[PDB]
Amino acid sequence: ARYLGPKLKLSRREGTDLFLKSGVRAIDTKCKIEQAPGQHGARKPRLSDYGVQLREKQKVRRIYGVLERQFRNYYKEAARLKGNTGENLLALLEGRLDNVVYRMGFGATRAEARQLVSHKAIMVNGRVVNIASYQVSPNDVVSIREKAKKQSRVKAALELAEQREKPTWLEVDAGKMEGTFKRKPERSDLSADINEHLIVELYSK
Amino acid sequence: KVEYDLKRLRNIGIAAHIDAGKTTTTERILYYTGRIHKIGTITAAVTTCFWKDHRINIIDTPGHVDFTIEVERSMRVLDGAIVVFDSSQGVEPQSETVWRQAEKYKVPRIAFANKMDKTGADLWLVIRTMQERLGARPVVMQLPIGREDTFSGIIDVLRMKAYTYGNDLGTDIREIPIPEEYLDQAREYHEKLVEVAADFDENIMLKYLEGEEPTEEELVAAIRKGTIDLKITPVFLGSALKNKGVQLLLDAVVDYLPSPLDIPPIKGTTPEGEVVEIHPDPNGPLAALAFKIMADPYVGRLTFIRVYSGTLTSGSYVYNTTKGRKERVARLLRMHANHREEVEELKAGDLGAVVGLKETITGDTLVGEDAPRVILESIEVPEPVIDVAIEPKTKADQEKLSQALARLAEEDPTFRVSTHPETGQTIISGMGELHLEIIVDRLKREFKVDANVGKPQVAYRETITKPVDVEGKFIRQTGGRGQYGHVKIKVEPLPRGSGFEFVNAIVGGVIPKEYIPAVQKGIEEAMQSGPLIGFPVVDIKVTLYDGSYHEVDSSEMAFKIAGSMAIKEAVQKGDPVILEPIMRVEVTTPEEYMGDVIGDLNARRGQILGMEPRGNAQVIRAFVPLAEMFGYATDLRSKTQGRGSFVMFFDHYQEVPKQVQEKLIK
Amino acid sequence: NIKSAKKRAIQSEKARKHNASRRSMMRTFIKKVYAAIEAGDKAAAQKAFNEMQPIVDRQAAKGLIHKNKAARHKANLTAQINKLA
RNA sequence: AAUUGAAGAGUUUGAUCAUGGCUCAGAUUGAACGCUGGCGGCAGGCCUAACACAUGCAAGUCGAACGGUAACAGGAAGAAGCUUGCUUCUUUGCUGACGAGUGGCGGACGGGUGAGUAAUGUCUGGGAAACUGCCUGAUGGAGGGGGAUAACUACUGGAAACGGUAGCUAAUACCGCAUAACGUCGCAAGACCAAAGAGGGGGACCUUCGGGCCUCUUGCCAUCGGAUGUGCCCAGAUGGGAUUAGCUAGUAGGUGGGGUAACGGCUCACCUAGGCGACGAUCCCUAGCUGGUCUGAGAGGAUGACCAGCCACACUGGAACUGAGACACGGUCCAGACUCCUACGGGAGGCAGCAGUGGGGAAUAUUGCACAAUGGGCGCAAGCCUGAUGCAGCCAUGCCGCGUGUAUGAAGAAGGCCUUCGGGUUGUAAAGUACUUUCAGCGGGGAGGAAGGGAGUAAAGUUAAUACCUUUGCUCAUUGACGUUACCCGCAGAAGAAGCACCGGCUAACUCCGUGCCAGCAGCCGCGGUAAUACGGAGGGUGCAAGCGUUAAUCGGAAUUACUGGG
Repeated sequence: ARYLGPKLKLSRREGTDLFLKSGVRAIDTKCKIEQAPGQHGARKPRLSDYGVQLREKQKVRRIYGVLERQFRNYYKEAARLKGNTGENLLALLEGRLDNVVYRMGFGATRAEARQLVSHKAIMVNGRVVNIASYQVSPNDVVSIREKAKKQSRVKAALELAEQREKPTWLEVDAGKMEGTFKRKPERSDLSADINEHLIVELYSK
Repeated sequence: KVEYDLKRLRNIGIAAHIDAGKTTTTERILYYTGRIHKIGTITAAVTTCFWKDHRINIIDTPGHVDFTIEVERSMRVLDGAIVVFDSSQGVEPQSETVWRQAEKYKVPRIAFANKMDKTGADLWLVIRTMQERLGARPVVMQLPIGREDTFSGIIDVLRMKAYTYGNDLGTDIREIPIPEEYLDQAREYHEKLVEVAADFDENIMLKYLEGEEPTEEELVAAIRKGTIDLKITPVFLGSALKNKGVQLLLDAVVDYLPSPLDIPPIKGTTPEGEVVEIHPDPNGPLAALAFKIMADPYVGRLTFIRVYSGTLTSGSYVYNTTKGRKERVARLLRMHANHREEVEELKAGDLGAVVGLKETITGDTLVGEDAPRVILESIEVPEPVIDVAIEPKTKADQEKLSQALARLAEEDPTFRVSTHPETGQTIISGMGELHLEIIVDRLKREFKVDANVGKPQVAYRETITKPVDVEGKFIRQTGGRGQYGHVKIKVEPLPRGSGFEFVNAIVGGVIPKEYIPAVQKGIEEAMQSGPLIGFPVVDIKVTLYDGSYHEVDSSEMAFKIAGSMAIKEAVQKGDPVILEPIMRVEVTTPEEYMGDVIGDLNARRGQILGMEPRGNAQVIRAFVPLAEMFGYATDLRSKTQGRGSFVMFFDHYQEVPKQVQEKLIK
Repeated sequence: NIKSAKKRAIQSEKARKHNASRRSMMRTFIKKVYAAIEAGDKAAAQKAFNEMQPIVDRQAAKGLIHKNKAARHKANLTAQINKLA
């Protein structure tokens, strides 16, 4: 139940980059971005509050590599909790182990960070964890297992991570490859071009 | 604690033409092999019995009676066979069949002369036939003391010992030496036996000419190594009713009857596609075939199976590739001639029944639950020979009948159900009179359905003799959608087997371009209900050479009618003729019966075509009307006492003898 | 029905047949009583009342007619004698 | 901190507003079907025929109540298998034990079912006239007699299931008699009722060497309470119909007897003439009730599978017996329907227990392992029994996680689809190249569910007492079905793992070709009669994903039964 297919071909559609070739070069181009997410590629997408109001969450979903089910529950979650309900849905995503590993630097792409967690190449407070879903909490201590450490991938991984805007709410290492999870990401940090009362309106009607 | 040497397995079938002694012979075998008594119904398909350190599996059921198929099914699974013969029936015309259909598969067998006590019971007379009819190389293995009413003891040449029977209850027997006279008669037959056994063991050949006697052990080896190759057939004897020659026939079993090992491996196919032998090793993949389902009141569905490779295990999981299904075998079971022995496993070459499984119907291939999802062969092709008309009375029964086959077609795929593609009524494919007959009891009884049972109808055809030409007018001018169509055609008969040909014979265009399609769909159409009885008026060429029209009134449709009128009448006018179906048939028969065979066919509105010999038989080709061709099986098998078989194909349609013209006006 | 405690059956037979008797005998006596009253025979009653009492109470603490039955009985019966006796 | 949450669209007209139906987008499911399908975790699994049922299992247990020996183990005066310590039979019940029999306790629980039942029901809340095994507190009893019986022996009828005579015998079986109050009866005075012994261990002493005796446990009877259970009354709520408006004779009330564990027309004689009913009786149809559950913003609507409470039923109708308890789910008698056996005379049985069969149906799974865990029965105990229960098997049925790779790759390959032939697109997609290896596969490692019981000891309880018994430690060897357990460690190679629907509008997604009111689509509006974004194929795309659809169905949208909230 992972997406699996042509990663880039997605960003094209959402009209952004979601960092799915995240890998190396960037601001795509060298890909084919934009004016043809299909064959009537040119064609203007004029559309519905429904079409726009979808594309937002649909896109977000794509960003984190979540599937509509888990996602719904995230939303119902956001709902269940106190706080701006879109904001919560965002945190809920941000606490994803997988998220919190690309966000450390350990992983080149989120889609890869996860590749590691599945393979128990990762620990929290001393227990190997290996479910991407795993919700991380303030004061946790995510890290690479010693075995399979400073390896191939994780190298450039931690690397280009620095060139990234670089988070805040996590202290990371590199020698260690250990990483604190320090607090729960504010609406303020991470964001701008992402519109929650849309992907709430959605599940709201 | 091996208890399974394999080389101790005897899987045998009792075949032979009806009357015989098959059934009776079996219950008997199942009394000796298990009378035990030591200081301490063919109840389901196959049964196990022990005879001197040897397990025997029997499947008596043959019957021959028209429909064999079953006989030829067990035959494939099992390895050995006794072809019981009725000693008495001497001018025996049906001793045959049975066998000529055995080597037909490739399996070894010994012969038994059963009623050696009933009048006319002449042993030789059989052999004077077993080489005269089928023509094999049987080997006298015994000589009876007291032909028929004077049935006392018997003698085994190979072992030159004499036994006797003081009664017929099967108790007071004994091995009493040769009674004065006789003796001499033996020798010679015991020499030829050894002389026969010579064509196998060179050792039993020299020692012959040198003056030494082959060892009672190397002698057996010859006979045995000789039968198993389908070269010889050891003949024995004894009144099975009087319990005589049975306990000796049983030895005859092991001594000459093949073991699951002496037999040639089953071929199967991988999921990829490639033949491959299936080795009788109780440690290779699990490969077993099924062959008989049965509903047990106590344990439910039972699926008797013949293992070939690996080994099925009680409380495991199997997999049927045939119907891609994961069956869960829970309990294994072996049928003892009187109780339910619950064992724990069947190793390759062994036979019994599993309990569980739901999707496993006949001929299913069960492998391990990971083994190469392979499928054996099994391909048997016994089609039908006799069918009937079955019209389920009021639509009510038409249903009870649907369910009828919905369960009866699984409990016996030796038939076929078909809805005549031309007239509702459904056909019931059988394999001989009796067959369909006894279905007619169960399908009507244990299904309470009560329909009709007459004969099929015949797919007739209409056409004409003389070519005609008539007007096709329509016009309806009153005030608006005028409806104006009209055409003239050229109708002309074509050779019986011509088809449908129209002719766009319009000059400048008196009949617009756009309307011709429709004037054809009209003619083409009308030809549906004939002018005589209402059948597909066919075998003609049509020519549209004229017809006018109107600027506003005409219609695509208005023309389809006009043309459907020109035709609806040219056929009425050109003198119609009720054509009918002619078949191609080929009766395979010994020119012995031939004489009348051809006759009967002539007196069937048919006309003969030839007979180019085949094998020992001879084939006859010719045409016939499907009407005067019904229930031919039980008519061919009449002029041939069974030695007759036929095929059938369609060919053409042809006029009815006029006398049959006004006949059909029904 | 085959199930060890077919016995249970035969047990309650012996049982019934026993209580049957007593119970009977007991009624028999209490009947002797209302008879007396029912006629007017003050003393004969009392007498037969005395006779039944011990048998009542007894058969009760024995079990087969526990407690308040006797009560009720010796009760109303009593009430009856000093009704018109 | 703890119900804080309410969205509309399409379609009447040439156009409009309104009214008004119809239709869709959401959630939900004990589902089914079509296509497709990798793993696991947890739940679910006959909704129809309360249809019929082969077989096996689902209730036993105590020898510390009893006469006992038939089985298998042992021993034994004494006889022997002898191969002069290894030991075999006559027996002998001598004890460890145990078939059959008596007795005791349990078979009124557990488990199944929804057929009946619109009130001997359920929920909510009060009440009084009651009984209550096993557990429990209090106080007394526990004296002394008797006659039976099964088992068994003889003889005997039966095919069998099961009897028939006559013996003989035991107890915690039965019955007397004594005893008798804080019991019952009675204002009182009086009167009246009960019972069972059994084991363990013991110095002196000793006797009919079995024991009396001493002591300890456990049982037996009685009344009073406790607790649990149960019966019982009352008012309120508890579906539809008036195209059912009248109902009722034990009927409503009284009295008196009788009745029950108890109040009571519960039953009867008698008197009264009442009693119910538009606040809906009666009649007819339907239904187990609840906690809950789905839906909704809520109010409502719909519902009452699994889990838990109550009720009801046990092939159908009827009935009592035994008992603390039943009018009994593997009890009894009758009647009925029905099947089985039979030697023909006569007999046996009821899966709505677990599994399984047939039948019905769109549909619903194994004749599994285990008493190791909790729990129930009997027992002092150990034990035995337990289809309760714990588990495993089957099915994508649901929910929940996981995987099916991760990077990198360009003038952007070929092929395919479009193309105004410039190219476009599929497309970082592929391939190439690095890197990872969870999960399936292999092989090792390896938790917890295990508390207790068993002996050894140490005491402290009692007691004549250090024996024995109760608790307490102490020590020692041990008790899982699951089970190749969870979890961990390695081995190899991307290796074994993607599919379904949609793309005219509602509605996210479009072009080409085929077709020519045909073939066909279609939830509504409506597509199709030669350039079809609607049919069918392809390319492309959109949505979902080991699922996707489709059908079925409840609520929602529906302010469209409008209390909230309309006319």
